[PDB]
Amino acid sequence: DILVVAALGRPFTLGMLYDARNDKLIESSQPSSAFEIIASDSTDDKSSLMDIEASLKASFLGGLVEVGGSAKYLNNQKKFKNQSRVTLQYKATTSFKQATHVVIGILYGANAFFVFDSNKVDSTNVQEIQGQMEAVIKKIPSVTGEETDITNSFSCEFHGDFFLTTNPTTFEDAVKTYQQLPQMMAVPMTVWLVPMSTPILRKVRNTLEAIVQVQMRCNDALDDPTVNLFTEVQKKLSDFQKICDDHMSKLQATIAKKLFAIDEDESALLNLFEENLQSPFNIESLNMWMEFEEREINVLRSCMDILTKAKPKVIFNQGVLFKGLYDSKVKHALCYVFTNVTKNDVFLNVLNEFLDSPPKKLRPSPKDYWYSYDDIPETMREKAYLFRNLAKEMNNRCVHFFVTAIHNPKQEGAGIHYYRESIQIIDEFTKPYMPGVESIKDRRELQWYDCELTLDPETAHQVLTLSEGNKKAVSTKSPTDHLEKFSHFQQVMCTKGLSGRHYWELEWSGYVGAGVTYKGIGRKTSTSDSSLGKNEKSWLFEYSYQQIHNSKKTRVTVSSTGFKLLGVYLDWPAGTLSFYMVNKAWVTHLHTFHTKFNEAVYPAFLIGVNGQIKLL
Amino acid sequence: DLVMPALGRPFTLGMLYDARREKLISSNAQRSSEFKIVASDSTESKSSAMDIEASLGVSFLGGLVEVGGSAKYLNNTKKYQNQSRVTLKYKATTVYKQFTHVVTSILYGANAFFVSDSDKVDIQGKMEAAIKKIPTISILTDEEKSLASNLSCKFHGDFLLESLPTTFEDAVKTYQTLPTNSVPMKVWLAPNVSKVRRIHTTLEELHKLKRRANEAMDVKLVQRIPLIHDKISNFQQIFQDYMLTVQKKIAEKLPLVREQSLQKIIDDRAQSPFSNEKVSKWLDAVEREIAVLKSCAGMVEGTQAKFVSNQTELDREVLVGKVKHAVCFIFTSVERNDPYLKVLSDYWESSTEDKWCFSTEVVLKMQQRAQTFCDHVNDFEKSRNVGFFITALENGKFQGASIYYYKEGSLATQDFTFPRMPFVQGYKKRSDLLWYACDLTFDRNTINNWISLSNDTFAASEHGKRQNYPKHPERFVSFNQVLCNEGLMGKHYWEVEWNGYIDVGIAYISIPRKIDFASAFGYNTYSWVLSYNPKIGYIERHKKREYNVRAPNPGFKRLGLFLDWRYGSISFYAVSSDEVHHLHTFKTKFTEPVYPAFSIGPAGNHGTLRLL
Repeated sequence: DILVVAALGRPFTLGMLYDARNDKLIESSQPSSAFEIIASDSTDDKSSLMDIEASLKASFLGGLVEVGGSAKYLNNQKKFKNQSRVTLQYKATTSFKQATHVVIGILYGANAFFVFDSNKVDSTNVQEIQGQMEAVIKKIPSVTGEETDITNSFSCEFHGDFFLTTNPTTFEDAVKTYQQLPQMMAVPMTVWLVPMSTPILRKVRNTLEAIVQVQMRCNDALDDPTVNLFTEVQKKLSDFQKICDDHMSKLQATIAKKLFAIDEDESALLNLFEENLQSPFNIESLNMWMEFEEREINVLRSCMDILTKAKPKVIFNQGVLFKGLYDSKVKHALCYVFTNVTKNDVFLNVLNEFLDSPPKKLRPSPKDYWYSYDDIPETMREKAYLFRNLAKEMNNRCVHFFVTAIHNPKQEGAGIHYYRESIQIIDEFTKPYMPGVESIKDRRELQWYDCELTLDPETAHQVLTLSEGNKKAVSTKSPTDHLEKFSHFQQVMCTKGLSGRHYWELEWSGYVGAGVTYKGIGRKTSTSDSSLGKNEKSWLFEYSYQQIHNSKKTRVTVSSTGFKLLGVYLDWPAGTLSFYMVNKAWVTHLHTFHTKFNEAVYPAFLIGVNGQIKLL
Repeated sequence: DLVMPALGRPFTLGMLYDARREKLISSNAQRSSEFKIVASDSTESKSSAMDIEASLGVSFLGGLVEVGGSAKYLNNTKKYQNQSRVTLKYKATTVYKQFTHVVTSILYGANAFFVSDSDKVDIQGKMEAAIKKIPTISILTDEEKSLASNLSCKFHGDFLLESLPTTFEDAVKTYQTLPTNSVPMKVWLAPNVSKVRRIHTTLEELHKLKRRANEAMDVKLVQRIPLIHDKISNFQQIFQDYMLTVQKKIAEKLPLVREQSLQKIIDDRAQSPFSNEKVSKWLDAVEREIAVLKSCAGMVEGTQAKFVSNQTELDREVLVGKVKHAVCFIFTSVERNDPYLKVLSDYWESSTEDKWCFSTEVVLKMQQRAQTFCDHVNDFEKSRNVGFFITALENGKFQGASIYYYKEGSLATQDFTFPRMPFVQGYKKRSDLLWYACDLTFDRNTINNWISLSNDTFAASEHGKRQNYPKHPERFVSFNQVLCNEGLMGKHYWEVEWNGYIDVGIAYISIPRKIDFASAFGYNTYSWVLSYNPKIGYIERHKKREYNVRAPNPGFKRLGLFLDWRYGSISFYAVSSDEVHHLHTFKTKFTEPVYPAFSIGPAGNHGTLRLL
C-alpha cells in the first residue's frame, strides 16, 4: 500500500530507500502559495503546520527523525514558560516529479518560519502582548506609532528552505526578508513511496511534552536576578535541568528502540510509562520541586529587597568580602549573612538515585527545606529591617554594611555579623552597647556615630575666613552680609541640625569655643541672646578651658594644656554633650554636659587672640 | 468512466489510482474564467464548491486523500460559531488533455478561494452583498466600505503569488491579477449511501463540540485562571486525540468495504464516555463554572485588586515589605485534576448532579463573600499597606471561594471576614493601625512663608532668610502653620517624626489663613491639635481651651495619629518600633472633611515635622 510522508528538509531523491520506522537509508507543475500565523509551539501545533502524520510525529519525538532546513523549526523550543511566541509561516509548493519502501514520486516546494519571541514577561501580561504580536505580525504580508514600540519588544528567528545571506532578527528585517521570499523560488516537501497505536502515540507525546514544560519553568527561575546572586540556588536549578535532560534522553532511547519493534508486543513500552507514573519522576513531583525552589527564591528575594534599601555592599564572594571587610577605612563592619542556603537537596538526590539505580520519596517533602514555612523567613525579614535601621542611623565614613551568604548549621536563617578590623567580634549584633560617655577611652566606640560637618557660610562672621569646602575657618572683615549672619560675636554654625547620636572631631588652635545651639539664638545682638553659652539655648566649651551654659562658666582640668585634635560626641536623646582630647587610637574624656535638649542642636563655633578650626 | 475533482494532488496522463483514494505512481484549449459565492462553510457547501462526490467525500473524512493549493479550503474550518463566513470562489478552466483505475483525460486549470470572515461580535447576507461586487469592481458605498474594512481574508489557490491578500482591498487587486504554469482541475478515471450521512452527521456533531470548547476557551477570565484554562486545554487535546481515533477507524475500514464495521465506530461513541450527551453535559458544567467565577471576579474589576496565577505569584505579592495586610479572594472549588477528563484519558489508553457551581447555597454564599471582599477593596482604597488579590487555589476545606489573609508576608487565615480591632484607646500593636495607614503630603498653597518644605514630606521652620511662596488666599500669612492636601472623610492613620515646639492635629478647610484668634490651631471651633512645648510639656487645644496631657516618655521622636471621622475620635500614640503606647484620645463632632494641620512654633522657638 502506498503512503505519503513529509520530507522535513531531509534530502530526498527520485529513487531511494526508506524504513517505515522513519529512518531514511542513504516534472509536473503544482504551484501553490499560502501563509499561516500561530500563537502556539506545542509539538501538536508544529505538526499541524507541517502536516506531519501521527507515525512520523511519534518517531520525531522519539528522536529517530533528523530534520533539514526550515523543518529545523521543530527543534526551536520556547525558552521560557511566561513568554509570548507568535510564529509566521510562509508555505509554497512549485512542481512534482516521478528498509521497507522505495520513493516513487515527490512534491517540490519550499517554506519559511518567522519565529517571533517576546522577552520574559509576567504571567498576567503574556496574553495581552501575544495578541499585540499577532496583530502586527498579521500586518507583515503587505508588499504605526505605539505599534512600532511593540515591534521592538520582540526578536525574530528564521528557519527557511531559502539560502539567505543575512537572517532577520528584527521585525523590520522580517518584512524586508518576507518581501524578497516570493522571488527566491525548492526542496522536496511531500514524498510518495511504495512497499517492496493511538494509546502509545498519546503516551509518547504526553510524557515528553510534560518534561519540556517543566524545563521552561526551570528556565524562568534561572533567569531570576536573586538566582544569579545565590550560587547554591543557581547550582540546584542547573542540577534539576541536567536531571531532566538525562531523564528525557533515557526515555527517548527506550522509545526509539521499542518503537522500532512494531516482532514485540507493545506491552513493554506501555510498562515504561506505567512505571514512570509510579516513579519520583512523575510530573507532579518534578513540578512540586520546582514550586519548592520557587518558594526559596521568594523568601531570599523578600529579604534582599528589604536590605537593598539600606544601600549595602552586596558581596557574595568570600574572597572579595573579607578583603573588603579588612580594609583600612572600615572601622566597624556590619554583615547580613544568609546562613541556611545550601546546594544539597534531598529530592534532587532521590531523582539522581532513580536515574542511576531504578527510593526515599516519590514527592519532595516540605520537611526537607528551611524556607517551606513562615517562622524562619519571618525572623529573617526581622533581622533585615533591624540591619536597615542600623544602616540608617549609622550612615557614615566609619561603619560599613555588607550582604553575603555563609552557610552555617549552628545559625538559623540569617545573622547580623560584626567584624572590626581583622576579627569577628559577634555573630548576632543588635546594638553597639555604648559605654558611659565620661568613661570612653576607645576612639572606635565614638566613631560608631561618625558625623561629617561643613560650616554654614551664611552664619559665619565677616572676620572669619572659610576655606577647604567650609571645613577650615580662620579668624580683616568681608563686605558680604546675611540675615542669618553673626554680626557682633565671632560665631559660625554648621548646616546640619542634629537629633540623635553624632560624633564630630576638629583641629583647633587658639581661643576657639566649640559647642551646640538651637537656631533660636539671636544673630544680631551684643547681648546674652546671641553669644554661645549665655543662652538657655546654647552650650559651649572654649579655651582661654571653660564650660559655658546659662551664662554660667566653670573650669575644666586638662593635663595636656595645648592640644590640636578635639572630639565632640552628642547623645541628643540621653541629653549629653561630651568633650574629648583626641590622640591617635585613644581618647581622653574632658567634660560632659547633662541637660535636656528641647530642639535639634546645630554644632557651632566661636573664633577670636585669633583661631582656626579644621573640621574632619 | 469515473470523474472526480482533481484536488491539489498532482495528476499525469496514464497514472494509476486506487478506490482507497490513494494514487499509485490530443489537447483542445478551453480558456474561461468565472466565479461563485459560497455563503455556507458546511462540509457539504465546501464539497458543492469543489464538486466533491460521495466516494471522495467519505474518503476525505477518513483523511486518506492529500489536498493542495485551492483544496486547502476544505481543511479551513470555522473556529467560532459566532463568526460569519462568506467565500468567493474563482475558477479558471484553460486546457483539456485527452488519451484499480487509470487516468485517460485530465482537465488543466487553476482556481482560488477568498475566505472572508467577520469579527467574533443579519451580517451573513450583508457580507455576500459586498463580496458579490469583487468581480464587478476594480479598487462602492461608505457603509459598504466600513463593513469590508472589518473583514479578514484568507487565500487558498493554485497560484504562486508576489503578494498574499489579507485585506478586502488586497483581495480585489489580487483577483484582478489572478487571470495573468497550470494544474489539473478535473480528472477522468477508467479501470453505501445509507452510512455516508450517518458518518457525516457523527463528524459534524463532533466538530460542533470542538467549536463549543474553543468558544469556552476565548474568555478573558479563562486566560486569567490557569486552573480553568488548563482544564479546557486538556479537554481540547483529549477530544482532538479522540477525533483522530475515529477518523483512523473510518480510514482503516473504508478500503475493506470498497458496512456494519463502519456502524461499529458510530455505536461505540454512543456507548463510550465520549457520547454527545456525556461530552455536552461536561461542557455545560465547565461553562457554568466560568459563569459563576465571572460573576464574582467581575465585581473587583476596575479596582486596585490584582489577579495572580499561582501560589508562587501570590507569595511574591504578599511577601513585599510594603504589603503589611493582604486579603486575597480565592476560588477553592475548581479542581486541579478533572475526574471526568481522567475517564476520557483512561478510555483512550485501553456526575455533574452535585457539582459546586450547581448549588444554590454554595453559589449564594460565595457571591455574598465576593461582595464582602469588594467592600474591603473600596473601604481600604487609600490604605498604602493593604493589598488586594485574586487567584484560584483548589482547597478542600472551602466550597466555591474563600478570603485568605496574609499578615506581614505570613498566612494568618484561609477564611477572613473582617479585621478585628480594639476600641481607639486600646491600640497596642502598630500592625492593626497599618490597615488605615495612608500617604500624606503638605499643601504648598497653605505653607507659611517662613516654613521650608522638602518631595513635600518634610517641614522645618527658618530662623531668618524667609522663603518665597506664591500669593494664594489659601495660605497662613502670620503663623508658622501648614495643612495637608488630603481631606479625610473616614478612618485614617498617619505617623510623624516631630521635634521642638510643634503641634499635630486636624482642621476644616473652612479655617482662617489670614494673626487672629480664629486662624490659630486650637483657638477655633474648626481646629483640634496635640501641642508639644518642651518648657511646659504636652497639651491638646480646641476652642481656645488647653488640656494637660501626660506623656510616659517625654521627648519621644515619633507620633502616631489615628482618626475615625464617622465617630468623633482622634487618638495619639507614642510609636516605639512595632508597638504603640496610647497617650490620649478625645471626641469631637466632625461636620465636614478633616485635614491634617500642623504648627511649627513662633519666635526663637522652632519645630521640625516629617510625614511618614
